[PDB]
Amino acid sequence: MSELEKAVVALIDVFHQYSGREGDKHKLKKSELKELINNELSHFLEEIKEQEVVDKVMETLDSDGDGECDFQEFMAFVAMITTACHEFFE
Amino acid sequence: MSELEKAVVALIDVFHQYSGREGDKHKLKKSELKELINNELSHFLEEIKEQEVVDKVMETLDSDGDGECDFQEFMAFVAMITTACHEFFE
Ligand SMILES: *[C@H]1c2c(ccc3c2OCO3)-c2ccc3cc4c(cc3c2N1C)OCO4
Ligand SMILES: *[C@H]1c2c(ccc3c2OCO3)-c2ccc3cc4c(cc3c2N1C)OCO4
Ligand SMILES: [Ca+2]
Ligand SMILES: [Ca+2]
Ligand SMILES: [Ca+2]
Ligand SMILES: [Ca+2]
Repeated sequence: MSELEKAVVALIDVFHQYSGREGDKHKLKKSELKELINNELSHFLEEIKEQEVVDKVMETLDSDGDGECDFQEFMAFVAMITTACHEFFE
Repeated sequence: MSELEKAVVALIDVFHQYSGREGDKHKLKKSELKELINNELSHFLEEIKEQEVVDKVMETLDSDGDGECDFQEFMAFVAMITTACHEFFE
């Protein structure tokens, strides 16, 4: 497999490390999204310590309105937190 | 860095390896998208040998209608072609 295919499989793996913990095993509820951001995105985002901050993050990404982050919405979230990076690649 | 972060950076890096070849350096035109799929996604997708297949993939990815695949749209494309994987992580 290519570097790209290995990165995609790695992305899916970590998403499931969090979505599979509670309730719907294929979506992140707020407590799972909080842990993923704090444990795994520490270079891209500030640690979340307040409930109101997690609420807003979820509200900003939850495009279909079900209260949870599915894989499609997570992938869009990954794109949003990378916006500043592209200029450095060009 | 975390496994997720390394994977995200790898995804951005391969996108730009193709998007930076011609024209808009931050989007994939049809030629760049075909090249990326054929060279980097050969486990997830069949080799593209027909113009109709390229046209259809671009049409399906291109949510803003500019004829090119930007990074957000690429993240959505990655999520689409990996749907069969998820059941292996629960
Ligand atoms: C984006 C970026 C990265 C890490 C953390 C971040 C952001 O935006 C805010 O939080 C990141 C990681 C790695 C690279 C590697 C290379 C880039 C840009 C990167 C970023 N950008 C700065 O350009 C070439 O290699
Ligand atoms: C997703 C899958 C893989 C290769 C080609 C594919 C798909 O779906 C459409 O075409 C793939 C590669 C690697 C892994 C690794 C592990 C998974 C699932 C994978 C897949 N699925 C089947 O679960 C645990 O590790
Ligand atoms: Ca869950
Ligand atoms: Ca949702
Ligand atoms: Ca281009
Ligand atoms: Ca587009």
